[PDB]
Amino acid sequence: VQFKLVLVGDGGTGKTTFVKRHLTGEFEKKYVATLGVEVHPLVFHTNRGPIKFNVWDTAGQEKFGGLRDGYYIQAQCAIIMFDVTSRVTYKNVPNWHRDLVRVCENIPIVLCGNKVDIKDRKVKAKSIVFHRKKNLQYYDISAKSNYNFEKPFLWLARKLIGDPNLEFVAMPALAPPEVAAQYEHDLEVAQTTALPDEDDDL
Amino acid sequence: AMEGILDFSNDLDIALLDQVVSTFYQGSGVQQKQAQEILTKFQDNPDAWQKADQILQFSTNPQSKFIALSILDKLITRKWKLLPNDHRIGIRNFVVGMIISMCQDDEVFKTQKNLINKSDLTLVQILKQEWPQNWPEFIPELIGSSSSSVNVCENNMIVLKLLSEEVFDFSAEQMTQAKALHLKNSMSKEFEQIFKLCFQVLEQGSSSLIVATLESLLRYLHWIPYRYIYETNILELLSTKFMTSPDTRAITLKCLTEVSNLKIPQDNDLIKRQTVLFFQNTLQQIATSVMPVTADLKATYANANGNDQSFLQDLAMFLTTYLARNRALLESDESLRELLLNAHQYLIQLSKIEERELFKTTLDYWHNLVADLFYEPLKKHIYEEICSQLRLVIIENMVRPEEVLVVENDEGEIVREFVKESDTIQLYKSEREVLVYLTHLNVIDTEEIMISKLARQIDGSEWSWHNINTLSWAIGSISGTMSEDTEKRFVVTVIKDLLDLSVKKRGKDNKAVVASDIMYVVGQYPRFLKAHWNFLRTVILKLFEFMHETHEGVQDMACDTFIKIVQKCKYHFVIQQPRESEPFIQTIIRDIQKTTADLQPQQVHTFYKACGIIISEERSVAERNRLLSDLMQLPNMAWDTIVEQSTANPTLLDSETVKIIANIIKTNVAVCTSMGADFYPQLGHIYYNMLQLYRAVSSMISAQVAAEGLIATKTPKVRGLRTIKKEILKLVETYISKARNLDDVVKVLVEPLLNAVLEDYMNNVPDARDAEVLNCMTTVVEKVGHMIPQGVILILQSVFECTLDMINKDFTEYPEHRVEFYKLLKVINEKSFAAFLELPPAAFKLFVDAICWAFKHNNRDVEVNGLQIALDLVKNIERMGNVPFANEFHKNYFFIFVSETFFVLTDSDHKSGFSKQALLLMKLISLVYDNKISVPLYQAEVPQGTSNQVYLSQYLANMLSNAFPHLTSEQIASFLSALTKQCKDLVVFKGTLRDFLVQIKEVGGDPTDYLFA
Amino acid sequence: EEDEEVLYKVRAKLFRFDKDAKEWKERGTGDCKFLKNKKTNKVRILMRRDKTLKICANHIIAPEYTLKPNVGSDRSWVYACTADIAEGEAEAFTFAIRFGSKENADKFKEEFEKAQEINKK
Ligand SMILES: Nc1nc2c(ncn2[C@@H]2O[C@H](COP(=O)(O)OP(=O)(O)NP(=O)(O)O)[C@@H](O)[C@H]2O)c(=O)[nH]1
Ligand SMILES: [Cl-]
Ligand SMILES: [Mg+2]
Repeated sequence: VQFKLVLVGDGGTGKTTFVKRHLTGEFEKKYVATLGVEVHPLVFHTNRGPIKFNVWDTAGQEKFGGLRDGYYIQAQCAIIMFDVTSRVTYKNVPNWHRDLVRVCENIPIVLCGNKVDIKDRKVKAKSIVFHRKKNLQYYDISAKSNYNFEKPFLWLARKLIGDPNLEFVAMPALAPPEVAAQYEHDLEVAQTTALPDEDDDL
Repeated sequence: AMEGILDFSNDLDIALLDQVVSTFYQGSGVQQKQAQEILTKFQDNPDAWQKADQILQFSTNPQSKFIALSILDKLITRKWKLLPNDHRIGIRNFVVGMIISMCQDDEVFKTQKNLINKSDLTLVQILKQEWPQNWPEFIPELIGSSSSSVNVCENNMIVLKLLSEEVFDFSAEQMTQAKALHLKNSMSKEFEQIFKLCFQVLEQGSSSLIVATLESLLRYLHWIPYRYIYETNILELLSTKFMTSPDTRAITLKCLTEVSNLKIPQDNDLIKRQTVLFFQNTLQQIATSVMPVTADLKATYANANGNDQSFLQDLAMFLTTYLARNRALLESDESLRELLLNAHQYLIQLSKIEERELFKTTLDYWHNLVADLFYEPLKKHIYEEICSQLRLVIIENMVRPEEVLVVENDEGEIVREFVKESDTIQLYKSEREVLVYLTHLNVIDTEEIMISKLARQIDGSEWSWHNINTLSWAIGSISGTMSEDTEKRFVVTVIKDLLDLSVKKRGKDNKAVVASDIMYVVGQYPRFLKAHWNFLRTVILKLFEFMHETHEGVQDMACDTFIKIVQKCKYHFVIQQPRESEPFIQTIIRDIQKTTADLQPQQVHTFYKACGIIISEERSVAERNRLLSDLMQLPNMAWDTIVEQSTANPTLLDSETVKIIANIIKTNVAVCTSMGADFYPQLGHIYYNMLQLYRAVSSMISAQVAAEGLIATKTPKVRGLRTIKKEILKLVETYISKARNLDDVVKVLVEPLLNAVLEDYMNNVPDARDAEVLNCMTTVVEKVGHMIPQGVILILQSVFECTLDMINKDFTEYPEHRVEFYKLLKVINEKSFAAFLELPPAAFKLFVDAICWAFKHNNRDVEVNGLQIALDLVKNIERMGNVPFANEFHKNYFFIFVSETFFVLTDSDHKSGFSKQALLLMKLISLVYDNKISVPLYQAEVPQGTSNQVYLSQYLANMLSNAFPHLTSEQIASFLSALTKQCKDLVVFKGTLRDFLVQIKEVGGDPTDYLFA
Repeated sequence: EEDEEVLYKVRAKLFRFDKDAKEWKERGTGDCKFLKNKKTNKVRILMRRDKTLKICANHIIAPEYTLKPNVGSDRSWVYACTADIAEGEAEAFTFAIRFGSKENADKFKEEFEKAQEINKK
C-alpha cells in the first residue's frame, strides 16, 4: 500500500529537514540545497495496517529546480510548505499550488507553515487563508520542536486510505538478541564530542 | 549505458530515452537517482529543444513527451525571440497539430489527460509571446473548431482557462506592466465572442465538457464585467440547473461564490432582485438535492464520504461570502426572512463541524455579523434565535487559553504541557471577541446559559473534564462585558459553584483540572478583586499554598496567576487596607522564604518580579527604597557572603556556587524588569562587586580554555560561569533601557562597565566571546551614546574589527554575534556618527564592506539592518554638506553602494528586501539628479565639464551591459532613462525595477515597456 | 509487551554518533522504558518516538556496557550497544541519552545498573 507524495515550496522553508526528521529522527541544522528531487520511502504503522509514502522531496531554489513540474506526474498527494518567518515564501504558495494542481488535478494537499518555534514570527495566523478556497488542510508545524510534525502525514493517510478514524499504533517489538580494539577509540571520540542544543528541555 | 542520450553528435535513441524515463518515474534506489540526473542534464541542454519533435512523434512513453514539452516551455518563456522566424512558426505548428491529433483519438483523449494539459499550457506560452500581434485569428478559429467536435470543444475550454489564469491572475510577477496590460486588453476586446461560446455550451448540456466550461467561467469571473453575468440567463442556470448534478455541483458553487464578489451597482433594484434570486434558488437546491437545514453536518463531515468535506467547505465559503456582503437585502423584506435565517441555520450547523480551519472561516463571519449587530440599529432582534444557538456552539467549543498550563495525556492523567500550544493562541482571541459580542447583545441569555450549564456540573448530570473546562474558559473570556454590579453578582455565584464543586471531586487528576480553571477565572476578573479585598487576600494566600503542590502543573500556574493578578491589582497590596495590621506586600516579604521554598529557580524569580510591581506603586522614595531593601534580603545576604569568599580567593570553582551566584543575578534582573528606574539603589549595592565578579569569572573561562581547549566552552562548569557573565549584562541592559536619571548612568555606571567588559571581549577567542556584550552596548549607545562620544569610540575600537572577522567568512557561523553586531552599528550610525568620522581610512573601508556584506544576507534581521544602515549613512554624509570628508566618501564609495545594491536586486536571491533596496537605490540616484554631490564622481578619464548625470548613465549602462549581455543597448538605455526620471516617485520607480527583473529573465524585451505610466 | 513488566519509565531524548561525519544526531524523543520479560527474566530498553510511536531503541541491557559521561552534559550518558533491532537488522551503535534533570540522569543510571544485575542471573 504505497503512495506518491510530492513536497513543494520555496528554498529554505525546511522541506528536506522535515523529511529527515521523519526518516531518522535527526534535526539537520545545515542548509544544503536539494538538487532537483530526492525520493525517500517512509512507512507509518496504523490501525489499518502499514501505509507507505514515496516522498519526492523537490527543490525550492529556482536554479536547482531540475525537472520542476515533471516531478509531479502520477502524484497521489502533496505537501506545500512555507516559512512563517519569511513572508515572501507565503506569497509564493499560490504559484507552487498553481504548478502542482495543473498536473495533479485531484489529490489531497496539506499547506504547512514551518519554523513556528522561532519567536519573531512574520506570517501571522490571521493572514493564512489561501488554503480555504482551494480545499487544502493547513497546519502550523516546527521541524525543530516537532510541533504538529505528525499531522500532515496522518491527515493524508486518512484521506488516501479512506478512514477518518485512522490512528497511529505501536509496532509490537520483537525481543532483541544477546550478542573490540576500535571500540575503545570510537567511544573516546564520542564522549569528547559535545551533544547539541544543551539548553533545550530535553 | 544510460548516458547515451546526453550525446548530440550522434542521433537520439527514443527507445533509450524512454527506458531512462521509465527508470526515473517507476524505478527506485540508485538506478532512479542516476536516471534522474541524466534526465536533468538532458533537459538543461541548450540545444535539447531541437530533439522535441523527434521525441513527440516516435516516443510511446507519455512522460517522455511531457519532458519534451517542458524543454519547449523553457525555450518559449526565455529564448523565443532569439530563434529564427521559421523555427517559431514550425514550433507553433506541431504544438497546434499535436493537440488536434490527441483530441481526435478518443482513446488518447481519455487516458492521456496529463499530457494534453501540458500541451495546452505550452500553447498558451506561445500565445503570451505571439498573440494577438502575430496571431489575430486565434479566437475566431477557436470558436469555429469547437463546433466540429466534443473532445476539441472541451479542450478549448481548458486552453481558455489557462490563458485567463496567465493574463489576469499570474501576470504581476511574470510580465512587464506594458505587456500585461496589452494582453488583458486583447482578451477584453474579444471576450464578447468568447462568452457567446461559453453560454451556448451551458444551454446544450452534466458532463466533462460542462465541467470544463464551468471551470473556465470561474477564472473569467475574476475580471470580466458584471453585465455578462446579470444581463443573461446564466445566474438562473448556475443557481438551479448546474446545482442538481453532483459532478458539476462543486464548481458552480465556487463560481457563484466568485459572483458574490463581483463589482456591481448599488442603486439598481433589478440587480438587487437578481442577487436575491440566485441565492434563494441555490439554497432551495441544497434543501432538496443535498440535505435539509436540520441535517447533522457534524456527523457528515466526520464520515468523510466522497467529496462531502470539500463540498461543506465550499458551502461555508459561499454562505459567508454572500451574506457578508448582501445580507442587508434579506433583512428588510419579510418574504425573504425565512431564507435569511435558514442560510444562517446552515452556518450554525456548519459551525458544529469538528475541524479547526473550517471553524475559523465560520468564526470570521460570526464576528463580522455580531459586530454589525452590535452597532447597526434594529437588527439584533432578527437573529435572536441564531445568536442564542451560537452562544452554545462557542461555549461548548472553547479552546484552552494560553494561561491554563494543564492538559490530559493518553493514559488519563492531567499532566503539565510539554510545549506551548502555539497554533491555538489566535483561535482563543477570535472566539473571545465573538463571545464578548454575543454577551453584550444579550447579557441575560449568556448568564442563564452558563449558570445552568454550571449547575449541571454540580449535580454531575453533565460532569466531565471537557465540559467543566470549556465552560470555565468561556466565563473567563467574557470578563468586563457586564456592568460592575451585574458582574459582582454573576462572579459571586460562579465562584461559589466552583468552590462547591472543588470540595466533592477528589484526587490529583480532578483537583488539577478544577484548580487550574478556578485560577483562570479568578485571574480574568481583576475588577472584582479590586472591590473585594477580603476575597482577594484569601485567594492570594491560597495561591501561595499551590506553590507547595507537588503537582508541577498546578504549582507553575499558581505563580503565573499571582503575577497576572498583581499586574492589575498592585495598588491594593501597597496601601494599608481597612481592618489590616499592615500593608500586604509587607506580609508577603516576611514569609517569602517559606512561600517560595518548594518553587523552582525560574518560578521564584517570577515571584520576586510580582513583588517589584507592587513596590513601584509606592511613591514616597523613602518607603520604596526601604521595601526594595527588605525584598532583596535573602539574595543580598547570599550575595554578600559570596563576595567575601570570592575576593578571598579566585578558587567559585565549585559548580554549586556558580548556580547560586547565577540565581542571585537572575533575581535582580527580574526585580529590575518590573521596577525599572526604581531599581537603582539595589543595583548600587552590588554594582562594583558584581563588575569585579565579572572580571574574576572572565579569567576562569580563559584559564579553562587554555587548560582544556575550545571544547571547554561546551562543559557544564564553563557554561555556568558564562551564564553569570551573560546575566550580569542583562541586568545592566535591563536597568539602562528603563533608566530615567541618565547623568548617573554616564557618571557612575558607564565607565566601570566599559572597563570590565570591552577588553575582555576583544582579548578572548571567538568561541569565548559573548554576543550579549554587543547587545548590552547597543542599549548603552541607544540611551546615553550622545553624552559619551569618547566611550562610543572605545566601544567601536574593541568590538568592530574582531567581530567582523568572525562573521565575514560565511553567512551561517556566529549567528547571534552577526545579528547584534549590526544592531550595534545601526544605533551608532544614528546616535553617534562622529565615532565613524574618527575611524582611520582603512577601518572605515571595512565598515563600508560590513554594510554591503549585510545586504547579501538571507536573514531578515541582518538584511533589514544592512540596508537601513546604508540609508542612514547616506543621510549622514549628505547632512555634512560640501566638506572634504563628504566628497572623499562619494568619490570612494558611491559607485560601490550603487553597484552592490544592483547585484542584490537582480540575483533573484534577495527578493525579501526588494522594497528597501529600491528605497536605497532611489536615494543614491536622487543625489546625482539633484546635484547634491558637489564634486565629479569620475576622475582625466572623461571630458572636462561632463556632468555627474551623464557619467552616472555611462557607468550604469556599462555596468548593466557586462552584467547582463543578452539585453540590447536600447533595453538598457530606455530602462535607465526611465528609472532616473522616476527617482522621486517610489511606487513608480519600483514598477520600473520590477519590469527590469522580468526582462533580464528573457531575450528581446521591448524597450518601450519602460514608457509605462 | 503483554508478556513484560515495566521496571522504569523516564522521559528522554536519544542520540546516535555518526562516525564518518563527526557529530551527534537525534534518533528520538519519548518515553524510554525498562521492560523485564516475565518468561525469561531478561530486561531490555525499549523507547518509542512521541506521536508517531516508532522504535528508536530496542536492545538488552548487557552487563558489559558502562555509562560514560559526555563532555558537555551533566544530565546525560553515553555507551556502546552491539545489537539494536529498532530499525530491524542488528547493528552496533554508540548511543547517547539525555534527560530533563541531573536527578533523571542519576536515577536512570542506578536503575540501569540494577537492570544489569537482574540480567546476569
Ligand atoms: N528554526 C527552525 N529551523 C528550521 C526548521 N525546519 C528547517 N529549518 C532550517 O531551515 C534551513 C533550510 O532547511 P531545508 O530542509 O534545506 O529547506 P528546503 O525547503 O528543503 N531547501 P531547498 O528547497 O533549497 O532544498 C536549515 O538551516 C534548517 O535547519 C524549524 O522548524 N525551525
Ligand atoms: Cl491597581
Ligand atoms: Mg531541500
